[PDB]
Amino acid sequence: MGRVRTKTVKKAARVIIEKYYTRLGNDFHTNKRVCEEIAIIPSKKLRNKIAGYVTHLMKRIQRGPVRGISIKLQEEERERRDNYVPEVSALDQEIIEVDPDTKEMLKLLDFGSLSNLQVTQPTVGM
Amino acid sequence: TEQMTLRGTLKGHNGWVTQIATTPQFPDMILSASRDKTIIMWKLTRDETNYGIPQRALRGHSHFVSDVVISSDGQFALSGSWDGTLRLWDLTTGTTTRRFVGHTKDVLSVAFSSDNRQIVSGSRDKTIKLWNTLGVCKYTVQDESHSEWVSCVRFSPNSSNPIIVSCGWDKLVKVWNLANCKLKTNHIGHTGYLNTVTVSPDGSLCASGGKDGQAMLWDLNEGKHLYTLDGGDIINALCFSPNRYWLCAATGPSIKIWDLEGKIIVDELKQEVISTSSKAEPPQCTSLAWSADGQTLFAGYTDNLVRVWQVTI
RNA sequence: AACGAGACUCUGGCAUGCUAACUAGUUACGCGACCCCCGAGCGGUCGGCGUCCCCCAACUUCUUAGAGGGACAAGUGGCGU
Repeated sequence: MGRVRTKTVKKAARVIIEKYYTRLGNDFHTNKRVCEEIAIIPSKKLRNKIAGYVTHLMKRIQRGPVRGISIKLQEEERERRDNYVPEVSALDQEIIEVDPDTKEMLKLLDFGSLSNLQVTQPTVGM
Repeated sequence: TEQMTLRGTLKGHNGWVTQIATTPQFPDMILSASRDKTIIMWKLTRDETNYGIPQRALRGHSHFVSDVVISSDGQFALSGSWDGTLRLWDLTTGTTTRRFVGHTKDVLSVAFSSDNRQIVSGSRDKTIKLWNTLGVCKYTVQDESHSEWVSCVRFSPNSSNPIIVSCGWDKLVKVWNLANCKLKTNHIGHTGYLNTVTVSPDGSLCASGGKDGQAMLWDLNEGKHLYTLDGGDIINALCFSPNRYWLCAATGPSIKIWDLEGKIIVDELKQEVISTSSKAEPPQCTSLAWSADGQTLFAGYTDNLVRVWQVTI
């Protein structure tokens, strides 16, 4: 057994998926022949490996985002989460009130609106 | 109303069904190719216990048989294979008439003309090439060719004029006219590589698809972009109907049969829904072809089966 | 980032696919010769036994050695963050 993939495979596998993302299928044989044309792998046995790992990565890339390499459409959805989230447009719900000892600060700083009072019991853990 | 019932399913392969075709001369035959490196000729009993038995099995290839097509007489049959060669069968016992020698890479697509005198080939050479029935090269196309692999070529039925379709992975569809062998036109469209193309039985249309999975319609002689339809994730094979203006689109979990007039989906064919997870819970459908009756259609899958359906009113 | 490990080279295991062979074979007859009726028949012929005859025959499965393809944890079910 054994046969844990080396770094020479994992380095180029990531690269080949980033710049030829479109050409990929999810079949072994198709992904082999693409790697043969978009690059030269100087061995035959090495080629049969790099294809198989390119296949095995492409399975996971069709789920959530991989943390070793980037593709375009994930950076799209990244941007779409990072410019507005549907949760709020209001700040925060527009009116939030506070309890005393905060009101005393506001009293001495010329503010006197939009408050509630509750004088919660003593004390820490008690 | 015209709807679909699950007819039955055939068995007799160790490799994924790549193509299926049927001659209208004998609709009681049906022909198949597969990645078990053999093309199987069937014997169709119409019993619902089975739906057919393999009659003979044509043998002799060292790599996959990609596409297969029948003769107009039904007495010959031809194959294109990923060993870089083609064969010309005599579908009565076996015994290849001719093997066509010369390609440096796979022969993906292949088609057989109406007059039975011109045979074309798409290759990962990035060359369309023409072939005499004697097995020699009438012409080779290496100028104004695709810059990527040739996905599928077609002979066009016409009034008499010579026109042949070509489409590659360079996201273009080239139409060629013989006896100058020039670009009739270039059609641009589809993001991502093109899988397939097919021509209407009347012959003025090219329904194309690919990685995009959208079905764009082109005009052969007008040269106009009619419209586009959302055909799902990916469409690997297409086939018009012989007795209707429908179009049957092969997507992964389902086959989408579309009425064209008006433009709407009739039904979606679902097969067995057996519990499996998670990347392709059913096998992808990859090829499909109508019978000349137009009642029954067949499908190629990657579980090594050909599922049959039938139209019921 | 580098050396060693791996990658690499050779060898074995998979080709009725490809390439081609009287300093390699097979098959087919043409055979005529020998042999025994040994089986149907009569001893001939048909069938069986090897050798000589073999070609301007056919073929390359066997033998030979070259170009290629094939195996990747590839697919499925468990398990592992």
